[PDB]
Parts: sequence; C-alpha cells; structure tokens
Amino acid sequence: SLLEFGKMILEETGKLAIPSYSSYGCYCGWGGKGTPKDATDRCCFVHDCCYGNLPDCNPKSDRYKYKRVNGAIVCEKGTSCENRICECDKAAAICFRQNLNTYSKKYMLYPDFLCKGELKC
Repeated sequence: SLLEFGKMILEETGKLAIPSYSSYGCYCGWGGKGTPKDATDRCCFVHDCCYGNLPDCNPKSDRYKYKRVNGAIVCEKGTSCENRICECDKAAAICFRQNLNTYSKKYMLYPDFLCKGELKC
C-alpha cells in the first residue's frame, strides 16, 4: 500500500517519500510522460511499468508484508497481488537508494510540459 511503500522508501534512503519522491521528474508521483529526467526518475518509470504489469491488483491500498534479512528486503508470502506489488515496491526503494548520488532538487516539482520524448515499458 501507499503508506507502506512510503515507509520502505524512508527506510532505504533516509528521505521522506513525500515530498522527495512524490513530485520528482516526469514519473515520480501522479504524472507520466516523456523521457525520464535522470536515474531516479527512471526508477519511477520502471515502478509505474511494474504496477502496469498488474492490472487487476491495487497497489495503493493493498497491504503486503515484508521483513529485513541482513538489511535486505524480503517480501513475505501473501496473495499473488501482494507478493507482486511488494516486489515492485522493493525494486523501486532499492533503485532510489542506488541513485541517491545523482538525485537532484531541481527535478522536484518538475513541470509536466517539459516531459518531452517517449518511452515504452
């Protein structure tokens, strides 16, 4: 679910999901178009794609369970949707962590019209 994903993002990166990742670039947060601005924006794009692989799941509301083993995120067995949602959110949190070095405050509140180009999943 949305709040769980948020907490996972804070746990990984030390940044609050809102507002560090809720309006960043072209893909982090509600929007979606154009070429991703940077690696962090590409995390969001892939995460959007990941959720798009699960049309009949509801990642905003549906709660999954996970644990940490050696600091690693391990998704625990739930419903198929919850398992798949967890793996998408795990990937995104790890993606954000890997790309903290190039995160840029200039892409916060990035405007929609500058999202030029195209990308398919």
